[PDB]
Amino acid sequence: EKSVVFKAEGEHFTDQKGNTIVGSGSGGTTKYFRIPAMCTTSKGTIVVFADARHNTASDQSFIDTAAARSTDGGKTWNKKIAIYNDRVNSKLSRVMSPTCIVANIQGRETILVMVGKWNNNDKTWGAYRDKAPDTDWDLVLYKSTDDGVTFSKVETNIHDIVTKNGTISAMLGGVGSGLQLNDGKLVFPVQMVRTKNITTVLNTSFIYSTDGITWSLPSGYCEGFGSENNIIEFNASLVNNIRNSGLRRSFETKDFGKTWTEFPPMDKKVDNRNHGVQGSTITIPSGNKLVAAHSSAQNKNNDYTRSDISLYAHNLYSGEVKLIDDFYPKVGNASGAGYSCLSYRKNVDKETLYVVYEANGSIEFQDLSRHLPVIKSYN
Repeated sequence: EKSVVFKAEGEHFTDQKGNTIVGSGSGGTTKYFRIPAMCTTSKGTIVVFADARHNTASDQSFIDTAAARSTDGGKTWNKKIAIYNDRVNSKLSRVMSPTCIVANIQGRETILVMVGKWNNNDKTWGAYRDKAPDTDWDLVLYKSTDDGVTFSKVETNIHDIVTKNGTISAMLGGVGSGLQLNDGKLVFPVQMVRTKNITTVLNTSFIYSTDGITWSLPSGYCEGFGSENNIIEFNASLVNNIRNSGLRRSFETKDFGKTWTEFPPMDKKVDNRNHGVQGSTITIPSGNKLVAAHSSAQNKNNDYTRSDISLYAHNLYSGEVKLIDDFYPKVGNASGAGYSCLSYRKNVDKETLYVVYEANGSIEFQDLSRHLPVIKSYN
């Protein structure tokens, strides 16, 4: 059913040399975890990434990307650091905010994980709009081809395509999971901070690739809102589902990212109340139809506590929405709360629906597979 993936003030990681990472949690533990991202492989293996915010919950702090791996259905976890920050700034060096994909890349089952990287910036990324792109920023990609046991950097052209665009100060994945399309294409939802001269500070889009090495940006942009977002594939559309204060937003592109229009079955269907929150949106088959499963916070206190992280089903045909399970029916820690990531898989005849989420500085896991008949029937 819950397991603890990463325990606030309860984990000890080691660095590249094998020396302990002394955090600010009791006993020198990692203080806080945020921003979970998960996938399930063809082997049934569960891999969960999260920020290991060793000293504090702040975004502007010393952060590595942790990875937890479970081969027993989420009962127990082997943990390590998958991506280390550059160790320039003991206060501020960070790799953060993962987005992951499990994919068959030219036959090879691969886990991709993409994180933003900063070193000396002491402010949030929206503060740095003078350069194309910001010199402190990068966006790095790591892969595993051994079922999540080891990760290695992927050399990409992502920094170059941002520079060539000329109107982007920084870019980040949409947070949680990206996707592999029916044709094989790899797609990461993205968020971007535009250069100062652009009237809109934030936009949403995606990057795409065939091999995981060479990526492309489409020519268009979607409106940013609170910019964290996921994409689903539905007929010859890509459909996003975007954080926004109040009602979540959803747009579709029928021309592979040149133009976006509102997608009625999801647009303004879930309310996250003041400030908004990241949410996870995926598809689940039901016969030759699809249902969208979505997780985000009800936010009953209308603030940064982001209470009641809940699973919804969206009927992609009728536009009906319903609450499936309030799986974290608790007031969150306003230092950083509310985020989640879903993962659905059918391996042979075994269908699984898993979630990970933020829980008072820890990351928890639940097996939500018992809900699948209810979700699938929502067509």
